[PDB]
Amino acid sequence: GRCASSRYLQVLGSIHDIECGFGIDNTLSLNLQIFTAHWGHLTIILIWVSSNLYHIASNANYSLWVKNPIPSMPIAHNIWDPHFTNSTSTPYSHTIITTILIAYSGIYNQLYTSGFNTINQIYKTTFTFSCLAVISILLAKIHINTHSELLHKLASHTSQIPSFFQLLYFLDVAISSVNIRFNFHTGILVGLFSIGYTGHLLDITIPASRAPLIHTSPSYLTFFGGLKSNTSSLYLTDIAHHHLAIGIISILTGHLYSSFRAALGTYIRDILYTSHLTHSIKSLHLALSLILASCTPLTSTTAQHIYSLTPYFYLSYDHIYSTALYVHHSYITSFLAIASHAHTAITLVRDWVAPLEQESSSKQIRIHTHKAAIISHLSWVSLWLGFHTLAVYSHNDTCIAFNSPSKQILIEASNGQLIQQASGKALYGTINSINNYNKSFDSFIHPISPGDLYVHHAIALGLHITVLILLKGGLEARGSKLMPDKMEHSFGFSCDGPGRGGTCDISAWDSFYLATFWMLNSNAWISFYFHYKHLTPRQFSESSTYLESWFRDYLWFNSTPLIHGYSTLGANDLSVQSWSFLLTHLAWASGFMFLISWRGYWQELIDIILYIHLKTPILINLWNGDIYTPLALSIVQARFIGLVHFSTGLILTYPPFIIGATS
Amino acid sequence: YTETVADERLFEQVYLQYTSEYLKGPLYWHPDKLQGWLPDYPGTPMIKEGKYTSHVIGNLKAFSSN
Amino acid sequence: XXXXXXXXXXHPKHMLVAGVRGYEMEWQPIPGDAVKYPKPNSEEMFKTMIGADVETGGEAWDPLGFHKLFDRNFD
Amino acid sequence: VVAEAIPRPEDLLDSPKFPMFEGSTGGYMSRSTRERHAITWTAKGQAKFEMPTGGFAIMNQGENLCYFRKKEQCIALGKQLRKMKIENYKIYRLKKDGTVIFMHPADGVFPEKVNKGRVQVNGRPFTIRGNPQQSELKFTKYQGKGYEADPLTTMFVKARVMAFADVPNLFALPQPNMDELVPAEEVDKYTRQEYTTRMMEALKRVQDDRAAKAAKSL
Amino acid sequence: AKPLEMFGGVDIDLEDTPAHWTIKASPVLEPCKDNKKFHKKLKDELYKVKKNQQKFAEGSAAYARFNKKIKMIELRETAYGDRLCGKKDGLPRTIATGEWNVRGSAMWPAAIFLYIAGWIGWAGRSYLIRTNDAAKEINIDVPLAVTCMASGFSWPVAAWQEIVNGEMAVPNDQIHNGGPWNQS
Amino acid sequence: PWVGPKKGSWVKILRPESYWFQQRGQVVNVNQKPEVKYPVTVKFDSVNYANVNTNGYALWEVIEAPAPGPGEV
Amino acid sequence: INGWLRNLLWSEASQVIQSYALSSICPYGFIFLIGHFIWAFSLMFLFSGRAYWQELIESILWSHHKLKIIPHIQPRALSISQGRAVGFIHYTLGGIGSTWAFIISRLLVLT
Ligand code: CLA
Ligand code: CLA
Ligand code: CLA
Ligand code: CLA
Ligand SMILES: CC1=C(/C=C/C(C)=C/C=C/C(C)=C/C=C/C=C(C)/C=C/C=C(C)/C=C/C2=C(C)CCCC2(C)C)C(C)(C)CCC1
Ligand SMILES: CC1=C(C/C=C(\C)CCC[C@H](C)CCC[C@H](C)CCCC(C)C)C(=O)c2ccccc2C1=O
Ligand SMILES: CC1=C(C/C=C(\C)CCC[C@H](C)CCC[C@H](C)CCCC(C)C)C(=O)c2ccccc2C1=O
Repeated sequence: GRCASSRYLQVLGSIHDIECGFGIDNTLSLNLQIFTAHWGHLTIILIWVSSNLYHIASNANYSLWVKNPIPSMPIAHNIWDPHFTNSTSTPYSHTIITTILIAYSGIYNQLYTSGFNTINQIYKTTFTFSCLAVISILLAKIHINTHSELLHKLASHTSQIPSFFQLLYFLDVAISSVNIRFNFHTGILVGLFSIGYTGHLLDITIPASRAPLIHTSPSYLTFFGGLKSNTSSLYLTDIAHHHLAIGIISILTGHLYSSFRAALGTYIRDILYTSHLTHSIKSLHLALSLILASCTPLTSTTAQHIYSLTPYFYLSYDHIYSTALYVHHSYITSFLAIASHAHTAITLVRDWVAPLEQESSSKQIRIHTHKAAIISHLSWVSLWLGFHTLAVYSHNDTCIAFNSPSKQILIEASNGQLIQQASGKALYGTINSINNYNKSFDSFIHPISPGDLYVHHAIALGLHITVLILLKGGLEARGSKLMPDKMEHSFGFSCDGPGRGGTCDISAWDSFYLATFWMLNSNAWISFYFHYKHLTPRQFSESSTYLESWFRDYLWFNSTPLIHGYSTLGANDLSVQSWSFLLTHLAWASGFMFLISWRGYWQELIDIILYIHLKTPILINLWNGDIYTPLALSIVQARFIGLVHFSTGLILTYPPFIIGATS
Repeated sequence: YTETVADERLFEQVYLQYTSEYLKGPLYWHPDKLQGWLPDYPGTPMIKEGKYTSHVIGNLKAFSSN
Repeated sequence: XXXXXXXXXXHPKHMLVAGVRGYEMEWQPIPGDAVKYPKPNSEEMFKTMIGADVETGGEAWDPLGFHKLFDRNFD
Repeated sequence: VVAEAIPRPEDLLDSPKFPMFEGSTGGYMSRSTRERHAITWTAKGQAKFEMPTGGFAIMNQGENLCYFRKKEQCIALGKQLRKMKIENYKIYRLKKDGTVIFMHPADGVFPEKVNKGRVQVNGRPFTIRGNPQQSELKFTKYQGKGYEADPLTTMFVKARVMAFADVPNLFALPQPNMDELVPAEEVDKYTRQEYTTRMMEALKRVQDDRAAKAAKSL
Repeated sequence: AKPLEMFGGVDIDLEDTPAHWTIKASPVLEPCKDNKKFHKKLKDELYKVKKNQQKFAEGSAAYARFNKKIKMIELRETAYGDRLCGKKDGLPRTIATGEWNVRGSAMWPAAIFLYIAGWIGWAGRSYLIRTNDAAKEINIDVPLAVTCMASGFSWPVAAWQEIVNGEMAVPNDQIHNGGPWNQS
Repeated sequence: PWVGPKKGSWVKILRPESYWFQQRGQVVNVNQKPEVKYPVTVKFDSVNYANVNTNGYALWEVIEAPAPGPGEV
Repeated sequence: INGWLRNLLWSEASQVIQSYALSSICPYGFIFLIGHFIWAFSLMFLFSGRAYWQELIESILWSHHKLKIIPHIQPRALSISQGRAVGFIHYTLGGIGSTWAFIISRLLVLT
């Protein structure tokens, strides 16, 4: 016997699930594979950085954008596509000149702020980052060899006593050690990296931004505030001082755990054992979940503070950079946030040992004892938020459709206004006690209106429901009342049969699949809020309390330039935006059939098609189907493929709209 | 004599009661019993008698309460 | 006559609650706070505590039953 | 039980045992499949029935014989026949070489009727909840198959779960002395039974040292 | 130093007095009867409705109904005058600070709804407790149902007296906690 | 000598994977054969997802709880 | 396809989208919005299985049993076939309402 066509999907669904590998027999192999994969991924990141730097160096106009950044537009890379018109000139080129694309990433402001002035510096930087990619791959090879050499040194290893087998658990102490990793991460990788970047700023960035000054004196460490007037960005001296302070704090903190000597520092196990934790820190899924849950606030605050307090030169002067960066980082942090819950569920399925029935000692145990209370209260708050946001929006829509704008229910956002007032009083007290006052903070505090209150309630509803689905999946991954053996099965499995009431979407993976739709919807709400307030603050402040305003004055109204891109009147430089808009609509709708239509129909359809192929004159004498038997996609594969189509469509439909509306 | 289900359950209880005591001892050597895992570090017991032992406060264990 | 169930085939019941140690362990050693194993006695000791007087009845005056909430904590 | 001599369906064209059936495209796909399942039965009257592969059929008053690609179709037809009070039907799997394997009434007694000599295969001597946790059997014989564990392993991991909750009374495993142990494997003292005595004395020394160290500030 | 320009348009109170804790002291808001946007919006409402009215005959019933609508609009204009609206929208606001003594406050609707919602829930719970059967849920015992519905008015006292006397909640060891998460 | 709870006596279910875990149900009958592993038969007012209101439990999974009472499972 | 998107679903939807406070066509704009809501609401039934909803209902039923509120008609999630039927009905109803409003409001304005 052999396999069917579903082998490809089955293999690719766990192609990186190194725990599911067949040759892997021990944590040594798993940890070494993960470490080597980390090295390869770092190489990929470095090559990507070098790629962007090269294309800015070669197929771009950094040397000219740096001179007049406010009205100029950067170039991403050239367009070489043989499908364009070999005659005339495309709307993306100045007549006979080559074809170009406008960069919406923001690397131009990054390099300008960091101190780049010439193309030659960018070329040297590209070369150095390619060198670093080589170094990373060679480090991967080095560590593979060192661990294989330890394994070979077990050919000259014996304790002369039966305790020699204890060495089995310490072979991967290089990777699995936690105290040393925490100490050196928090100290070196955070604090000293910040201190080195402060040195970079003081040596290059501040010297290459103003007239020549003293030999990088300590007057380069200022405490001004935000939004230097000329470049509309944070003071580079303030940034250097901030990185210096963070570096000092994290360097001091990095001396906490017992890393290299047994006589200094406290152990993480003893820290947890005397607190409300003591979790299984040897689980890789648990660590991954709680560090993905750490990159999530970091990325969300990155999205918030790149816009609110623009740190790069002339970044606020670009109407497309500011929206694209915020939306990108919001989507990245939403993905990481749902990742944290997905891997928490995988941790509970795979890497969690629980007491017999009643020992309420582990934190997961105490959570599982009253998990029903958690889920019931999360459902209650989700229901309240949904009911009272949709109902008030419906009131506003109905009363404004009935020619009565004054009959709306507009709750003044008093709590957010109080927080803003307190923060503004603090900031104004800071500013008034300065001999160099009249500072600006850009959008750190923004006008808050009833529309803001309603949108914040909608966002809270989305977050609550996403957390509800993910938390329910995590807590009932090991067993629910409907299926009280769920931890005997895989993390993702089809169903439990039509009996016992019917059990579609019962696995924890199915809970993740359901929660990804809500993650996408909440992110869409957040992005729509930001983009609408960005396009017209006045119209958002007044007419955003009724959903018809969102439907008309934002979606229908702002989609005018994009659809007009390519038509029977000529093309604009938004032609790619409109074409990708339609393509992403097609991708989004194509995944509906993988979600709505389920397997058996298609399996019968595939049986009919296979009947045809085994009935066609020439095919039957070459291919009997016994080798790679065509079969319909399995249930979990179908749900995942539909989810991928839906996610791709929903995500990639937005950047064309952003570019058409802002540019 | 035939092995009733009650006798099998009795053997289950005897086996579990004996083995759960045996595995705590120095003769089971499971990776969950390593240092940094569940058991306390050898010379530094943290919690005994349901009270924080003096070794919790680290280098301050020799300090007087006053 | 009902035969006594042997300890081998007895039951664990649910006398072991979240406020007490489980099968065999010790609870976390919290510093000055709610310590030790709680037992329901608030209302009963409230009927022996002094303070009730003739201004409002003469027995333990507690409408709103704020004394009893400790006894309810278990429920 | 004696297996019949069910011939290969490609060599028994026009047999008197074949019931009168309409014939459809649902039959087994020749030119691509060589494994066929055959079901035979003896009827009393030519009662019409439904073929599992589409189309109706009329049995024969004597012997009957049908060929199908899948055992499921044969079992479906067997249930349909048994609803008509027709027992004594046998289902055979035909290998490509023509080997006849007797499948459905394997011991001659239908599986819903208790027959002596059978043993509970894939039986587990506890409630379904008694299966060991998947997390406990990582990188063992049952890495992701906790429901396949033998009951002894389930009891062993249950006892381990019971033990590894009384943290204060656990025994921390001593750290190996890598630098001064670890000679070449040829450098060993043999004396295996003495090695356990060395284990005993070394662990006694470790425990005594730990007790002495603990009795300093505790 | 002009907090309006410092913070990109938004203005700060800059004063720490208890008299500004009320919503009426907010500089974002303004009484509706002296707000330009309020006047313009309701004048536009009157103008649109009047322009619709002139399209019909003078003696028709539609003309009278439009006169009634105009009177309703003017009554709405004069009734919302004391309600607070923003200095830029003209749309009156709802106060959700627990003021209890302002026009458009959310305290009175909150109190009324909470009372009647607790009444509904208490009546349903009482009926379910007094009819511990599935047959009584499909074929409602109407006399008992209306008895519980009328009896639900004293819910804020009866419910609390049940809470403190251990007759509302049930210990977790008497209801199904949920799916098993362990055994081995 | 009778073994297990009496007939018609309420018992609280201690089987963790049972649909009626920590619920209560009347004892229909208790099988007196010592060879039977799950002799106690209990019937419940609330059916599970298979629309079955009765099940057989082990001798160590029923604790002889009192009557349910008003509005209590 | 861009022609259909721009000159039919966008340019000819100006009548329905800008139909608030306009005497004849207010309900058509509102029903356009409601049809969008119902069509999107159908997707909850179309994309999800009943086991997740059954488990959520059990979690809520825990809180109901906590306060001695026992529905003896036991709450069960919709059957698989019923979930599909509800999803299909809401999908078609919402989409039909969207088209209905879109065509009728435009033809009433133009005429
Ligand atoms: C827009 C979304 C979308 C799309 C594209 C399809 C497409 C299809 N569906 Mg489908 N379906 C959908 C949504 C969609 N469905 C939804 C929401 C449901 C609800 C459950 C269904 C339910 C459904 C059922 C129940 C059935 C179908 C069937 C079909 C197929 C018949 C049409 C066909 O063969 O045309 C060809 C496919 C196309 C997409 C046409 C365009 C092809 C492109 C433009 C040309 C080639 C591109 C080029 C090669 C680029 C190469 C790729 C690149 C990587 C190089 C087809 C694959 C039927 C079927 O399979 O029977 C034959 C069928 O039975 N669908
Ligand atoms: C589930 C309930 C719930 C949730 C999750 C939120 C969530 C949120 N609210 Mg909010 N709010 C709620 C109910 C809720 N609200 C109710 C009932 C009111 C009264 C109408 C308000 C009035 C309100 C205002 C005025 C503002 C917010 C704001 C916010 C956001 C910032 C957090 C904050 O300060 O909230 C405060 C925390 C709460 C309100 C939690 C209270 C939860 C209780 C249980 C709700 C029921 C209370 C009850 C009705 C009181 C009755 C009194 C009666 C006996 C007299 C956040 C998204 C701010 C915002 O978004 O500004 C940009 C803001 O300015 N809320
Ligand atoms: C006797 C009626 C009754 C009572 C007292 C409760 C009480 C409760 N429900 Mg609830 N519920 C009910 C009926 C009831 N429910 C019905 C019929 C449904 C099906 C739609 C639900 C669905 C439901 C969900 C999905 C959730 C609750 C939750 C809750 C709790 C928080 C309060 C809440 O969310 O209310 C809001 C209640 C609703 C949104 C449901 C609608 C209310 C119905 C229509 C009232 C029906 C009353 C009945 C007709 C009275 C008839 C009396 C007559 C026969 C004499 C609380 C314990 C939440 C929870 O567990 O958090 C702790 C939660 O997430 N309920
Ligand atoms: C968030 C964005 C968003 C979303 C999700 C929706 C969602 C929806 N809109 Mg919509 N809309 C939006 C924004 C949005 N709208 C905006 C901003 C406008 C501008 C006012 C409109 C204007 C609008 C109109 C005018 C119409 C919709 C319709 C629809 C519904 C389509 C449902 C369906 O099954 O289509 C299935 C999709 C189709 C059957 C194809 C129709 C669309 C294409 C372009 C037609 C091209 C046909 C062409 C010959 C090729 C066809 C291929 C063939 C094999 C099918 C759905 C409720 C339509 C509706 O009610 O149902 C169609 C409708 O009449 N909307
Ligand atoms: C995904 C993956 C990976 C990877 C990644 C990477 C890293 C990639 C890369 C890529 C690349 C990196 C590519 C490249 C390419 C290149 C080329 C293709 C080149 C060519 C060149 C040449 C050919 C040269 C020539 C010459 C010479 C020879 C010398 C002199 C000069 C001249 C020019 C003449 C890993 C590992 C993680 C694993 C998994 C998979
Ligand atoms: C359309 C659809 C199919 C049919 C899709 C199938 C059978 C796979 C379609 C594959 C497309 C046609 C690409 C085929 C791949 C190319 C032949 C390239 C081969 C690459 C390999 C060599 C790796 C299902 O099987 C299915 C199953 C369960 C729920 C929903 C659905 C569903 O909606
Ligand atoms: C949400 C959902 C449920 C839960 C939804 C249920 C149980 C619907 C029943 C709730 C009440 C009884 C519906 C009654 C009507 C509403 C309360 C109000 C509708 C009208 C308002 C606008 C007033 C399922 O059971 C289900 C099953 C299979 C596939 C998908 C799903 C699914 O998506």
